Amino acid sequence: TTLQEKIIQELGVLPTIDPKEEVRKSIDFLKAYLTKHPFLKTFVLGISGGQDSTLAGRLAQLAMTEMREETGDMSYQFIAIRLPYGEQADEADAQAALAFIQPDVSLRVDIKPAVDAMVGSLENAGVQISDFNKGNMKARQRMITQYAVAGENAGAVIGTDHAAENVTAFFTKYGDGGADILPLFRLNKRQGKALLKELGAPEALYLKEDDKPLVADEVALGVTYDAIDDYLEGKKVSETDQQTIENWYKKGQHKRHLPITIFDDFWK
Amino acid sequence: MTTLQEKIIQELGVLPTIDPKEEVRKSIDFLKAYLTKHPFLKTFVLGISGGQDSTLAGRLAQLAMTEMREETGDMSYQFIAIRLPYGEQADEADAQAALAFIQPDVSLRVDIKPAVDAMVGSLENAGVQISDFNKGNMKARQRMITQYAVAGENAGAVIGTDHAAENVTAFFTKYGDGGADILPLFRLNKRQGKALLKELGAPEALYLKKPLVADEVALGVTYDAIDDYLEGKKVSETDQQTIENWYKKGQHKRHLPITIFDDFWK
Ligand SMILES: NC(=O)c1ccc[n+]([C@@H]2O[C@H](COP(=O)([O-])OP(=O)(O)OC[C@H]3O[C@@H](n4cnc5c(N)ncnc54)[C@H](O)[C@@H]3O)[C@@H](O)[C@H]2O)c1
Ligand SMILES: NC(=O)c1ccc[n+]([C@@H]2O[C@H](COP(=O)([O-])OP(=O)(O)OC[C@H]3O[C@@H](n4cnc5c(N)ncnc54)[C@H](O)[C@@H]3O)[C@@H](O)[C@H]2O)c1
Repeated sequence: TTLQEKIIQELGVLPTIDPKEEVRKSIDFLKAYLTKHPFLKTFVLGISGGQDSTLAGRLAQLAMTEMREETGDMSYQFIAIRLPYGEQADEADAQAALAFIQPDVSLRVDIKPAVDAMVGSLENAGVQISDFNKGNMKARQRMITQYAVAGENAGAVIGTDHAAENVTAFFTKYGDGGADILPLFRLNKRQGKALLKELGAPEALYLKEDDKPLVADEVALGVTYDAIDDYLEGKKVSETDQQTIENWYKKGQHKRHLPITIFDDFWK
Repeated sequence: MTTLQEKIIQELGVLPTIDPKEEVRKSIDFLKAYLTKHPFLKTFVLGISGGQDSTLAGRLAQLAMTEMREETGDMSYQFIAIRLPYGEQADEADAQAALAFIQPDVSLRVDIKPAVDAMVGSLENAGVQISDFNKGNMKARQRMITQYAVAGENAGAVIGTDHAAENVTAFFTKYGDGGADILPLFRLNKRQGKALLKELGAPEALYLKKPLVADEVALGVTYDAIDDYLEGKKVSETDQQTIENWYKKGQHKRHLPITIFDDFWK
């Protein structure tokens, strides 16, 4: 077996899916977890306006709607949290997703006071935080907010990690990677778009002739989501793009595992 | 068929008897071997509170960095210790005695209370009251953010203090003090942690000490019973039930976020 075949097996990506069936697989998986853990009543997720948190939010809300209808228990709710950095941050994209999700609870918590206070307390010790590190600080502060809300409403924190993000470890360790359950895990980027299309999401929520332009995530990675998805579907990509993808994989192995103990061997 | 006690001991890798001198080497060599395999890592980062776990983990990381410098001649290999108090009223005497024994390369002090209080204010601003217990987990996560911020600036890895006696009961905050990069103490119980601290020449005020300890009061079971359990001995039916109940409740803390492919929760 090759590294590509192994990575595909590890992430459980299928070269082709049934988007209608995958939506049911995602929802039934969520519902099955609630039933086995009666102490869990709510689902919490930060809604950023992006494809991932929109799809994971809709699947979470659809799960809770079925739960409270099957069980009659009205405690089953999904809580959406808008987590802007600052008070003049554009939230048009976020509430466009909110209109599609239709969450039972819609909250807004500004993370700028906490992040700025933590940055200041760090500068008080000679630690100046770079621009990119501050981004990781924002993702971890958003992790704290979602877990603070779940810690009050007997909830579980939904995670937006999927296959295309996991190969590249394109997430903040214990930031957006810090969550309780992963409804999107197994799907690549374009497969996530297919599920959003299956759920009747307005086309402006996953998209935005000549070549398609690049998004911020692809500029950082040096490889497009189409190559990443082709790779995870078992298709042959260029030697250059394959090297980029597998380099990100080995680079982010520590994010794909629990904290490293003396018994681990994956890193050697 | 194998007991749950045997599975847990195998899973956590506890030994009924250890060699404290050898176990000191096994942790130091493990930390150095990871740095050697990852030349982009140059520092270790750990919050120092004064307790047994962070003191033993801090000394082991500091010792490993000293050997790293002497073997390679690269002076950038440093251990960074951060005092992470909540406010000013918090007593510093116990954390100070830990730093006197560790003698770190870099000693920082970051107060998490401004960030934590701002988080609470923004949450209460949205109608979310925060209880004292939920606020406790928020402090452990804010401390995690501080440590990873320092590590993100210094090409560092965050040292974790989780051990066997803490993993059975899952007595840590998910992505709080449980969020770390490398666990030098994983396999040791609570008393084995004391034994290594003795081997390392730590003063007895750091690990020796009927009075009530806060951990055992919340856990409903003593550390001596947890350590007897992890050493393969037989414990009372009451204590065995208490421990195994914590183990099943904290299974989600011992695994990555749940995917559709997992079955341990079923
Ligand atoms: N140029 C960019 O666009 C850019 C820059 C920085 C970060 N990001 C994004 O932030 C997120 C994470 O980036 P990040 O990795 O820089 O921050 P991160 O906090 O998620 O990961 C780095 C941390 O993990 C630990 N670590 C690093 N190497 C380790 C190793 N071999 N073993 C064990 N622990 C190790 C360290 O504690 C380090 O601080 C991603 O989504 C990334 O796309 C993007
Ligand atoms: N009386 C006390 O002394 C006391 C009380 C509470 C907490 N604590 C301390 O805080 C530490 C953390 O414990 P905690 O549970 O209160 O906070 P925690 O954040 O570590 O665990 C609770 C969170 O984990 C998630 N979760 C809970 N059950 C889950 C499940 N079955 N599946 C998936 N996710 C689940 C939820 O997001 C929940 O909000 C404790 O170990 C203890 O050290 C002490």
